[PDB]
Amino acid sequence: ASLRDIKTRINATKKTSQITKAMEMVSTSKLNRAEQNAKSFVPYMEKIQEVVANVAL
Amino acid sequence: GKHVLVVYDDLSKQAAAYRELSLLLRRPPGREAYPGDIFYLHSRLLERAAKLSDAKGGGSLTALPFVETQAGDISAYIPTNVISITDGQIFLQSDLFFSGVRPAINAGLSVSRVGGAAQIKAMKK
Repeated sequence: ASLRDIKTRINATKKTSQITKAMEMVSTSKLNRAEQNAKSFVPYMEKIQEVVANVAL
Repeated sequence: GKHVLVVYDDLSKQAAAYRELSLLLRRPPGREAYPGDIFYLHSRLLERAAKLSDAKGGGSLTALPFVETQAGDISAYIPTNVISITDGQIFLQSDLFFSGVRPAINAGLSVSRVGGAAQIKAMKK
């Protein structure tokens, strides 16, 4: 095709790639905190299960 | 005093014929092997279309030249020459043609420098 078309296509692909990279970075960042929130919540459910396994009677 | 509508079914073929004549007569070729005055040809052809004032009578002649583009590359020499001479341009696209738009006028690119003044009062609204 035309040189201008190819160059514009390359630039558009580059910008989309960079935006997707930023999105991957922010998604990983959000995971980095969701994991610790889940781990911190685990002992509460541990306690609730410990209590439940006496109330059954 | 009459009103005449003139349609040139293709100007690219005329340009190619002029290129053939100029090369055979051994004029020095320019870019894309065209002669230098290929712009002077089309410009002096198209400039004869106009509207006459009431002093010369109410005569009028409008022209609708045609240009065929290869793979939609408008930046080609002949398309760029012709586009810079006429008062307006209508771009027709095969992409729009196959999508279902039977008259394939690309409204985004089509322009008319004389529009509005031509349309009637109801249509202008």
